[PDB]
Amino acid sequence: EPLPPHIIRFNDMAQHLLKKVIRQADVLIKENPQGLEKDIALNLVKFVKSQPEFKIGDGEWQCIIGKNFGCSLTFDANVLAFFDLLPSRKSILLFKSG
Amino acid sequence: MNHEPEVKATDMEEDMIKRVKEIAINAVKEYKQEKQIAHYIKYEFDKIDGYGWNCIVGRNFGSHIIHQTKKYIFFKINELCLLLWKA
Amino acid sequence: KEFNNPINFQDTETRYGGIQNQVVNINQYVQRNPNFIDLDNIAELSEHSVN
Amino acid sequence: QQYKTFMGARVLWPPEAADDILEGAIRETQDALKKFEIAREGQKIAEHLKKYMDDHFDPYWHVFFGKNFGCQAVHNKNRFIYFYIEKTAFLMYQT
Amino acid sequence: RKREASLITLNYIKNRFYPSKIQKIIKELFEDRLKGVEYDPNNANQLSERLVLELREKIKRGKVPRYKIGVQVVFGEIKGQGLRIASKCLWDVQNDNYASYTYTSEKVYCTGIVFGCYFE
Amino acid sequence: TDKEYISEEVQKAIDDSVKQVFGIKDDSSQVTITYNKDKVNLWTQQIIDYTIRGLNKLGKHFKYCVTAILQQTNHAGISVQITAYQDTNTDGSLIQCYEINDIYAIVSVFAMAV
Amino acid sequence: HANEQIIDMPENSEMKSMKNDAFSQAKFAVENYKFENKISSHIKKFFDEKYGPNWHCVVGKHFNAYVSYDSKNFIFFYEGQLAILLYRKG
Amino acid sequence: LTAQELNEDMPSKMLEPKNPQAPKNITVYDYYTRKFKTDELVDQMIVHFSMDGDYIWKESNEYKTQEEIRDTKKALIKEAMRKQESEEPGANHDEEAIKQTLRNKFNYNTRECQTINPSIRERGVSTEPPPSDTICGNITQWEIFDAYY
Repeated sequence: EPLPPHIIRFNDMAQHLLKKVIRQADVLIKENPQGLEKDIALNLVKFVKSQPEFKIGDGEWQCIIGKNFGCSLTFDANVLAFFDLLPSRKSILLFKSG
Repeated sequence: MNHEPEVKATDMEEDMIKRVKEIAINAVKEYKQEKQIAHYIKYEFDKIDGYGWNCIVGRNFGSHIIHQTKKYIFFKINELCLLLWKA
Repeated sequence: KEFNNPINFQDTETRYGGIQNQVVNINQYVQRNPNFIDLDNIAELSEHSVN
Repeated sequence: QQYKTFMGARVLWPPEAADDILEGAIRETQDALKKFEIAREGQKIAEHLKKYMDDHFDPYWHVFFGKNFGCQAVHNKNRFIYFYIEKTAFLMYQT
Repeated sequence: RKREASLITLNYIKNRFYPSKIQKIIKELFEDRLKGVEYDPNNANQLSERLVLELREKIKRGKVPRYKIGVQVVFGEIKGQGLRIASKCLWDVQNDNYASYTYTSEKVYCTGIVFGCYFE
Repeated sequence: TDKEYISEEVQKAIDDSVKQVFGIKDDSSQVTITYNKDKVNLWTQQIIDYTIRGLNKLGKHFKYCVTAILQQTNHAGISVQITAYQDTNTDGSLIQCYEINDIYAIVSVFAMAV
Repeated sequence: HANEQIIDMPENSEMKSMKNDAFSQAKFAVENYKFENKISSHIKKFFDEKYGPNWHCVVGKHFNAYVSYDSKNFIFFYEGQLAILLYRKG
Repeated sequence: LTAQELNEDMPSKMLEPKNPQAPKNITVYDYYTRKFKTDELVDQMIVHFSMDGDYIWKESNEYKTQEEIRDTKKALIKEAMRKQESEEPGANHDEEAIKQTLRNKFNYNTRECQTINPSIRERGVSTEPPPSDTICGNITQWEIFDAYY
């Protein structure tokens, strides 16, 4: 099991779930490089929704991908995954808000 | 000088959109930092439009987020882009 | 005269910090249905002029 | 304004940048300048240094060295390096 | 450079690049001695001390001698427990420095703060 | 002995700071301030300034490093350990752990000769 | 006498206001202030006011420079003897 | 805030609370002000490990808010369950399905939004001043007059 290079800012999520998101996120950026952040965001939310036993309930999966963004969100307990991929240098925010 | 924002993508009531651009000019002058701006918007919008709410303040970003109907609004001030929604 | 270090500077003492064990219940409820976290990605900037 | 001599180079003593990123940086310029000269082919050695910073440290470094210039720039916390060597003054800041 | 030769008189300093060099040294040691991330019993507190003694010597080895080393290690269990470990040392500006590194596992967190002060 | 380091004096300085932030004392929980995520960030900056100012007042020619560890309502096996590479007959360091209602806080003080 | 410039500014979609104010400010900034550092403080401050922040400009009589910028925001012109360089990044 | 005298009339120095590693100043562009704004004063206080963690006590102010959120979500589910159970004859809809049944296409639209980002680009500019040529001239009284004549 390999895991591509990444920087965690805040991970309030189980390790099993986080690892499974990063792998997809790396492959998904590698598919359409110099591609729009919403195109990568759309396909990433589809994956995490589509995969069974990934659902923690309450809100609905919603992913924000940027190079420069601050924020403040209300999310479900142990469901928020922030990370920044080192080769791409693009932060990825993924969570469920009730 | 800071001229009034311009709403790109929006689903708000004629009364509400005014209250959003209101809170937007107050927030931008009070706090310098990009996270501190967001943090004000939400907590003000937790008094007027019920517990659940979310706010982002990005110079360059992109997304798709699931929002309650009539409780979404995206306004771009001069060279800064603020996205807020509900649940 | 001026400031020189010929005097041995080697010796080392430790001390042991801790806290006192309490009750398991603690009368507190784990986590909140929702949770509020304000995540920046931008790095704090500072300007310096050099000529 | 008060300069200082460390690792055979004349840097602004209060080291704006972290002292590891600064040491490795100055040493690479001195080992770049031992090969390519500033007088002849001075554009090349800047582009060599710029790419080097992006490899070992965070990306989008700006590199500015000259015998005479004056700049006011916005940079990140502890990501500003300004040092003289012989007569030539090397500025660079991460974004 | 008379002002430079003067500067050596007032304070010899011997400013050995204290920040990231130590931060790299402590990081390399912590990973190896943490061993099992899962292990945070009550009998590992005594073992977490042993870690701290070893630490301070390797600070001496890593090109410090003339400096005066004081290290504080903190080893704790996390259960989404919100705590902030801040510090602030009264010293000579640009004449001393600090080194900090924090290692966060799944179930355990270990932070190592190292204070060095110049003496003549 | 005008200058010199003393165990008691340092402990007294930290007590005053912990009291100055939220301790009327007097042997009764007259106040109760449970640990917010907002107030924690403020308290640290407040405590540390007050401790230094406290040490400063009686201060000799000793440098002073102070670290503030807070803990959210215990329930989590924490163990702090301190070692100082410093000549004995010169300096000594101390830590003092406090048990203030909901919030739990450990304060450390290093002493260095000048 | 500014024989060779490099103009990489938008021009199209009435953004000539953001190229012309490079040549216009430079001339007013240089003659008055007459100090390399203080020029780079004036031109930057103006371009931030009008076209939003994260502009870096460097003014020198003789200098080398390689840099990363935002496409169609970088202009390099000689104002008289002096050689002014300004560009956006972030 | 004290000063050390150094033995044998050395230059006096002192020891300041301020941490040196912390940046000198911190500058954060205001949009209202519309110009960069520098803050010489800094918090100058170093934190090794910060941790903000969900963990609340019985009868907080922050708990009461969390309870209200549950009670509102519950009330909406209860109404939505009861109304679907009242409208339909002997309804066997599970409470999980009723929630999924509460989130509609005309009660939770799902918009995508990005900002227009310019592509980054790395360029070189070398400025070399005009060449400077040595000139040697001699002037004597005759050479002046010779031209003059």
